[PDB]
Amino acid sequence: ELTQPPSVSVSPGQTARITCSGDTLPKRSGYWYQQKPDQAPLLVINKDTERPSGIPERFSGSKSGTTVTLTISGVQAEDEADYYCQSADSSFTYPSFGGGTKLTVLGQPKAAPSVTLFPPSSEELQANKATLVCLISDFYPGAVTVAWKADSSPVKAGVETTTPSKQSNNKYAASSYLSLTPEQWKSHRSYSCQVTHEGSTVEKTVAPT
Amino acid sequence: QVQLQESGPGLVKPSGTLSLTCTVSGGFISSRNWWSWVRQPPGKGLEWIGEVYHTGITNYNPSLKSRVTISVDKSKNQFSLKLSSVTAADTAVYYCAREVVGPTTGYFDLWGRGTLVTIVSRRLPPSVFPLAPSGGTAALGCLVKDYFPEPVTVSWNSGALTSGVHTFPAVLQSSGLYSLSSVVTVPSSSLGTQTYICNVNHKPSNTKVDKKVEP
Ligand SMILES: CCC(=O)N(c1ccccc1)C1CCN(CCc2ccccc2)CC1
Repeated sequence: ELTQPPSVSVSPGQTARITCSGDTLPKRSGYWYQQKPDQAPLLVINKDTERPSGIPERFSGSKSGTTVTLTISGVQAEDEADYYCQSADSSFTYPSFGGGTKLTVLGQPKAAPSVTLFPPSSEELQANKATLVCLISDFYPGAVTVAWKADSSPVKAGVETTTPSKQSNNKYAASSYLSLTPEQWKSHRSYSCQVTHEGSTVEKTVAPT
Repeated sequence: QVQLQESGPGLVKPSGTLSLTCTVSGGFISSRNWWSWVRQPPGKGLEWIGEVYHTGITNYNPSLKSRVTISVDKSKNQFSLKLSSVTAADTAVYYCAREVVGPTTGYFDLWGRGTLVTIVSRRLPPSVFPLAPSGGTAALGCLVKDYFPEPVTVSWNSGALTSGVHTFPAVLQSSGLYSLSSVVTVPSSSLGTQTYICNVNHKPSNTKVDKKVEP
């Protein structure tokens, strides 16, 4: 078994150290892979200390007996990824993998969310259902609160909100769904999605056609 | 350079058999390397399934060994995986990979792109609803409501529209069903004359819909 920490976080330009520990590393060596979302792993360090030719110079490896370490100097945003160490068992019958280390790169600039609010489609209403969809994008940090209002009274039931998730451009996205009956939808003058982020609020409103 | 590409069914019934093939191009199956399959359940770590040498010698993860078959076919320059008696724990992205194996050490030096295989037991087809869209820019979209299991794919205008497309992560509702939305931001000026169609495909329930989104 290989042991690596589940997470490491570093600020841009700093040095990241990811360790891997296991009794097989002296004889079977360690190999490091980087893996980004929707991609296969990529070997970044071969046989403890060798850097493959296409890998940037800021990646290096070290060995310390039953521990091996991947070091990334001058970390860049593009280095955020999962990192896996790999060895083999003591009988050299099968590979072993560590659990993976997510490297998070801190210090992105704050960014206020954009908000789009959609009313129920006519197709949905004909199915005797109603959903309002509040889409929240391009914010940082990755914490937001959503509040729904019927006219100006708070709505709590029927709300489903995702936990924010990182987009391709390293800002976060979230979505919130309000389920209503068509009778609720038509009865009120409007509905609103209020998105709060770091103490500032953005509100969108929709109304029956 | 050698390239690897997985192929095979992306959906398997419970207790059925997963079957995948890796086509090797650019090089021969016959070589000093070993050929292997590695899988990764969504959000989890890597798990090695097994390896095969071009002569046919095999060696499997002992936690799977009763259910795995790996074979090689030099006439087609391919190697294959069969995994029998599947359950939900077998849902994963499956990679084929090339191993460099020395007398005392081994590692992986080449990987396919990976293919998701889902073991589908219960399933529910989504409803797909248009999210209808002045000057400036305009948002329009598609709501893919109440499907199970993951995943759904969304494209727009058959893949021709890519810029300004944001397909949001799905929400897992208290109902135990998924919903997701895909939104594209377009010039308000293109609305009167550009047709926008969201292409939704939920393969577990064979829901394949191209939904026109109109003002
Ligand atoms: C004399 C037999 C022999 O040598 N083997 C063997 C054992 C049982 C059945 C068939 C063959 C080897 C076992 C180990 N694998 C490599 C494991 C690996 C892969 C990737 C990275 C790290 C380690 C190579 C073949």
